Amino acid sequence: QMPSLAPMLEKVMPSVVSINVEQKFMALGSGVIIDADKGYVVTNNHVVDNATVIKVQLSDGRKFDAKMVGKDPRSDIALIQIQNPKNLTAIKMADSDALRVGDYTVAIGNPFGLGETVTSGIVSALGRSGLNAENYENFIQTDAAINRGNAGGALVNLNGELIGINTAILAPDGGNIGIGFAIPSNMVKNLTSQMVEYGQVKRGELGIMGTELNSELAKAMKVDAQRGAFVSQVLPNSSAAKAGIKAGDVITSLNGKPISSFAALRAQVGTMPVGSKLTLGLLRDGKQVNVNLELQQSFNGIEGAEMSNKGKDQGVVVNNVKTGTPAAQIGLKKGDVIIGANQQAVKNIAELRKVLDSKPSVLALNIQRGDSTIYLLMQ
Amino acid sequence: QMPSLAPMLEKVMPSVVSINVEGSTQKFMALGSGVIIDADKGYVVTNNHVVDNATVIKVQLSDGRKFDAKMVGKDPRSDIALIQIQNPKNLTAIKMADSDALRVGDYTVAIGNPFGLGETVTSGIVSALGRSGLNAENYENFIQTDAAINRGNAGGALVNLNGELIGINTAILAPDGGNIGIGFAIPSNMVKNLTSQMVEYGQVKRGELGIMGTELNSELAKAMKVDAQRGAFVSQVLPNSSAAKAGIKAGDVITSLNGKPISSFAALRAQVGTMPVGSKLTLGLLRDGKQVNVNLELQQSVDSSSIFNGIEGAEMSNKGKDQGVVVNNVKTGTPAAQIGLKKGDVIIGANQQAVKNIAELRKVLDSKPSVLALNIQRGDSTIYLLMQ
Amino acid sequence: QMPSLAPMLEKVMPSVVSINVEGSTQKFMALGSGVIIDADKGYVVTNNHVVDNATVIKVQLSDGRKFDAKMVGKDPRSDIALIQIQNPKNLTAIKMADSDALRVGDYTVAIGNPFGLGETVTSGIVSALGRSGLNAENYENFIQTDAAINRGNAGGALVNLNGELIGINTAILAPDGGNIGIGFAIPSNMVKNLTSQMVEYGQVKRGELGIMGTELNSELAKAMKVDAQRGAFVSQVLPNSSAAKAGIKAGDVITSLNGKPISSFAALRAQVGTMPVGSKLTLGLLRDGKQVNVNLELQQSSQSSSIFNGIEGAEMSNKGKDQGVVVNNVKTGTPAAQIGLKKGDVIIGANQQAVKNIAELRKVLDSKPSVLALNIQRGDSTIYLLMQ
Amino acid sequence: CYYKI
Amino acid sequence: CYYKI
Amino acid sequence: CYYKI
Amino acid sequence: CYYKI
Amino acid sequence: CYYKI
Repeated sequence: QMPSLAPMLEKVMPSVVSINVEQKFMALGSGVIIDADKGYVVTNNHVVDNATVIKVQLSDGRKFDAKMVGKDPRSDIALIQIQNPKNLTAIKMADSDALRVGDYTVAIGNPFGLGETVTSGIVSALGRSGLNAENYENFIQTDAAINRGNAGGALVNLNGELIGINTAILAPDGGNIGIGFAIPSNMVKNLTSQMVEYGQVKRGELGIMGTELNSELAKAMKVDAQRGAFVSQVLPNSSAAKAGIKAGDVITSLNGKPISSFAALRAQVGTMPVGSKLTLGLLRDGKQVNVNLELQQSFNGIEGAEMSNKGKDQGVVVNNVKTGTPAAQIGLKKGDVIIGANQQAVKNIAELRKVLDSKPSVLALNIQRGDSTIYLLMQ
Repeated sequence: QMPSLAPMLEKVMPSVVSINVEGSTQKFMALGSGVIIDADKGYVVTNNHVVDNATVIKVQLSDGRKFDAKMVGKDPRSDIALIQIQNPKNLTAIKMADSDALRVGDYTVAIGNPFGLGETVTSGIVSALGRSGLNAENYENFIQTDAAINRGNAGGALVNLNGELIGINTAILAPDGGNIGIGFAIPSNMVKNLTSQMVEYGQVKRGELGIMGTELNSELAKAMKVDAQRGAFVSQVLPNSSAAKAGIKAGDVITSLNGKPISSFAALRAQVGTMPVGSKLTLGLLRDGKQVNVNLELQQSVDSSSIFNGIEGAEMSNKGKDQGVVVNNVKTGTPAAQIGLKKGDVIIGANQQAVKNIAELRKVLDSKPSVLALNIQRGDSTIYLLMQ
Repeated sequence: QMPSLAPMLEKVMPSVVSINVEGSTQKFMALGSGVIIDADKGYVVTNNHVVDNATVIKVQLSDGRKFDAKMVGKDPRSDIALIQIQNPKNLTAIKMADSDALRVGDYTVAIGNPFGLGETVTSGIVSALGRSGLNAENYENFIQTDAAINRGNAGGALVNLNGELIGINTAILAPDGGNIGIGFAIPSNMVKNLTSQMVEYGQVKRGELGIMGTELNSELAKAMKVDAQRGAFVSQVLPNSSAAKAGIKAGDVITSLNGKPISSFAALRAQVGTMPVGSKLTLGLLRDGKQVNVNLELQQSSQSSSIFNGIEGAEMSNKGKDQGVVVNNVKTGTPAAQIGLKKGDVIIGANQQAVKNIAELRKVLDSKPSVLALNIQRGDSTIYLLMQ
Repeated sequence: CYYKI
Repeated sequence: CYYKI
Repeated sequence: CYYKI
Repeated sequence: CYYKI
Repeated sequence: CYYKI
């Protein structure tokens, strides 16, 4: 009585696909089914970017036509949707925060377009980053065989639960040398569930700057931990400024789960939707500090000018004007009052909008600045 | 207490041998691995691309004993050869399990000799099955494994966790010549069927059923409104073939053989490309959404390069009852038409001796004369042709 | 509930460190890995080529704690170094296992810092034992594995499933510099014997047995009518040697070491080429086809960067009875001819302070002034040499 | 393309 | 290495 | 295409 | 064809 | 060639 992965795999392999996408080029990659009914397939962005035609081939051979749903190249995640799905098999996703270095992994993909290829390995390490200092990267590293074409494929645990999406290998020659990286499933969950609900990735920010924490900085700042996030500075009017996070603080944990590095921490919340409440574990002056937070974004404010109504149907008064804005090109200044536009009088932000809803090629605004009555022009 | 593979390998590694070959073409020497099939007789299967053009062949066991081995059979369409150890004394044979029981996910142990380092055991799993396309003319129903395999593993055994032979490691895909986790092995059932043919007759009785076809993709099954999205699609059946005798219509899809599902046409072609003439087998079909089962039996099946090696584009054969070698058709600019062989020529003789058939022709060919002088005839004319 | 290596790794992962070193030759930087042997003293074993020409050695743990490490002992003949962590504060060392009980097919786990990525864990199996020939003069008895090993794993750990160190990852056979599934690591017993010498002496007590030999191949086996196809072939024994006192005659074939069979003579040279002087051992011989055992006891053999740490090419020791620091033999173009040194030179003084031995010699190397004045002699001639 | 058997 | 989050 | 070990 | 990492 | 121990 021998062991084998075949039972687990014959349940999972129908859920991993191969993708064909077409200075004209032809490309090949892999994808994994997220929703059985809607035909959603997750895949790497560098596979279906600049795609005119997207053909998906299932495990049985059935070809399908797919089109784009969402994309986020900062994390190299893209979601496509099979058109007219018939009898599709979704995969079961696991929480990658339960992963541990040494757990056995199985990678599924289409290396060199050969067809679905299954490869085995272990969790080589976790939390790896740095291969593109501006990309959101929190890779699972694995010694499982992964080559050109395995991108967008499935990295699953021994129960078949999806733990990550194979993305890139470290290889001086373009062929696997036992170092493959996969985006953890939890980032795929937060990213794809946004591409469905919003179409793109609603990016939130906390308003803190920081650098990594080395064993050399731990000495100078009387800090105990040797790896984390060092709060250099917090922007005012930011969630952290509001939450009372001061400079020189050190972020040790996130929601209980400790942090491995700033670059991992940056990539985690880079995938969280705006408004995602969370809790952080700080460390200032040798005191353990917990803090709750709320992401934010980076009347009818149009093109960088905040405006509301003035008087009883007396038009729309501009309230602020950011310099170097579309508003600055138009010349409008804070305190300016609109009476009408395009020979139509404006009483409130509704009548303004119904001319903006009419979408004209040029916009002539009948404002009054100070004592004078002038016109402004747009578009 | 630890789990391991050592107790299985200690019974299996004496079975795998390292091979050394000396040849000439620019003289060459090659190294690889081999697998003892029969213990008493000394049959050692290896890759044909390992032992071709070999003048001297010495086989070294796991313990370092050297032996001398003689070629017995070769089959390059599937890349399996067979050699026989001289004076076999105290060898170990390998049990061969049914490769058709393999599934994607099973664990594999690769044994070979990379770079002459010695017997190297590596670990992997069945990555995929039924793979073909490396050399689209070859009979390849390869097993795919991420077991580490580099230059020299060829002819080495691929075994399950019980040490039973499940495939002979053949080739890898490497854009840099070093293993990147992709190895290919010929299933043990194809080796079992091709080794058993070289034991009886020394070469292969390449049997033909008599159906033409091509792969069944997902687009063709939509056009043919057939359920299955993979199998063998019968484009046509040849007349006077045993397959045609059995009741096979064109447009039918083949789905199983001996009950075993079919991964692809090129796999099915490779599976039966090994079985000897007359092998009875069962087939599962799908014509008009109906299942059809039928049993069958092989029938028997010529270039100038099938008589010369190097002279293509001139299809020839015998003529009448010992009336010379007739030239049936010749293509322009082919290695025969460059010397003067035209279509219809009746090869009458060569070097002052009569040529009545492909047999009497080969009596002086193998006598290897320096310059050759055919006495063919272009109809009523009597002409001569020269070579070398 | 899934099988995993994580429960074992979380015990052993702290024991493996990464090693960052800066030096010069032309300044450079490089990195490998190390393993904590004594968590109390701060002993980290690594490869000697990781720490060759090293001015500053920094060790970074699993958790990111930076430390400082000074050299202890080096042995480039077997590429084992040993360093001690400055300020050992709350470490955990790895326990070791007996490599002589290793079997081909046992599962292995490699831990190292490939490409400075941090502590990476990779799984594989024992591919083969007793591997050598990759540098004939070095004492190599390597273990082979298909576990992923690349630049930075050097000096890293190779453990079994119980978490016990069985080998130190040393080098790979990669045609392109990237792991193709073939890695070599120095066995544990070899590292234990070498490190345990470096703790006492900071050097390796190189003992010899006094035999000449070559590899027993199958061809020579027939020549001498010897049944064993591999082992050590005794060519001659030296007079006054323990091997002679043990009664070993030329033409005897060694087959076992303390019971443990021999994979090759090259493995045997490395095995006892590491056992400290005086280590009593037994041997399995084979003369006239009759098995013979014999008990033995290694004796002394009596033989600059060992002392200089960077300026090599010339071996040097003490001279006579309190006669200074003699120079045995020098290689050309090395840093030894960069200063004005030949064979036979005897360093008697330095900076107006005499030098009776290497302990009196390094007693001024400690002073580290801006300028060095070596008061050497060549023949009856007394000269000085200046550096830095 | 096509292939025979 | 002074990114923003 | 492929290589032949 | 050799590499000492 | 020959070796020494």
